[PDB]
Amino acid sequence: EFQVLFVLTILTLISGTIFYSTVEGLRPIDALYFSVVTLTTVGETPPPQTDFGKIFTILYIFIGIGLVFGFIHKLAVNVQLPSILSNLVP
Amino acid sequence: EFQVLFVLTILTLISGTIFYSTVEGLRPIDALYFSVVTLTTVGETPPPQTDFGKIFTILYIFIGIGLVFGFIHKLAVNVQLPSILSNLVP
Amino acid sequence: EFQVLFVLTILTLISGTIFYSTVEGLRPIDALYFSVVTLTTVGETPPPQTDFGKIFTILYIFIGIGLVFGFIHKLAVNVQLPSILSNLVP
Amino acid sequence: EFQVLFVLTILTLISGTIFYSTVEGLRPIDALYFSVVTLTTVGETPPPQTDFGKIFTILYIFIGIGLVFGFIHKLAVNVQLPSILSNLVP
Ligand SMILES: [K+]
Ligand SMILES: [K+]
Ligand SMILES: [K+]
Ligand SMILES: [K+]
Ligand SMILES: [K+]
Repeated sequence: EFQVLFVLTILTLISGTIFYSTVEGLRPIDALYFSVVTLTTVGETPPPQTDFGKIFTILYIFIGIGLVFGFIHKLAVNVQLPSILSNLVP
Repeated sequence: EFQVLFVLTILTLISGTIFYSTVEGLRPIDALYFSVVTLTTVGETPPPQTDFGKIFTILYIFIGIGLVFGFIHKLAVNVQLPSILSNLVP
Repeated sequence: EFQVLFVLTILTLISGTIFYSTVEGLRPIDALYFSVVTLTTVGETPPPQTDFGKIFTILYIFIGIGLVFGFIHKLAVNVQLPSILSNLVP
Repeated sequence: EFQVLFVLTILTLISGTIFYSTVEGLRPIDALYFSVVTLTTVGETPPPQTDFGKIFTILYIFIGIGLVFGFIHKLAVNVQLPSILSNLVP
């Protein structure tokens, strides 16, 4: 489960990184950052400057948000929770 | 279900696109982008400049957020999930 | 239920409107807009300029987000849903 | 439960405050504000300027969001709810 969600999220982020670095001309790290803050809905970034960037962002959000949060929801419940939960056992 | 949510979301976005392009004077693509990042709570955009824009955005958020996420929640569970889930069957 | 959540949300927004208009010197409409985009996590606005603004925003977010989304969750399920749901009956 | 979530959230915020004040050179209050708006996904702030800031923010979001919202979810259901709920008893 966690393994699959991790892969799907990585591929989704790779796609966004490639898109934004090419169309918006961002350095890879910036393109990945943009992709990440977009899909987690944090949004700490100014918007894309090109229409392609805007259209892709619209579609990228609708298709990638469900996945990203599904992953986050498992990362904290099936992994981070026990780590400290089972650790809460005297 | 997915069909209905898709329609309600499209109409909600069309309304926002028409509103922002008229009142804020944005090109259609920008008005749609603004509507989308607003309702998905991504918020990668500077705020509206007019009071009408601000008031509408306030109301648009409260009335459209529940719908948009209801749609996203079905798009990833009733459509995108199986696509890869059933595909996870040897 | 919806009645109570509506009141609690209105009071929460009134408080934020009064705070931001006084401490950040924003016109009432702007202070309300800021309060709304903050609590719905949309965040389409530059940050407060004063330390009081920042500290209050930190606390305002933790105390008001649960309430605001509880309201939104009822506004779309107990009110907006049937309106179109029962209307989906031939 | 609430006690544990409160601690984990405080430590998560302390870490972010120390990181951003050191790497991005922000005053402590600004570093805490940035950490808070990032993890609650409010995002009312311009992005970090350094690559370290961006990389850390990416990881900080994935590891801290689940926790922060788990805390918020308990703060409004196990604490703020009754306060007004039990108070709704004639
Ligand atoms: K958000
Ligand atoms: K959210
Ligand atoms: K934002
Ligand atoms: K923003
Ligand atoms: K946001």
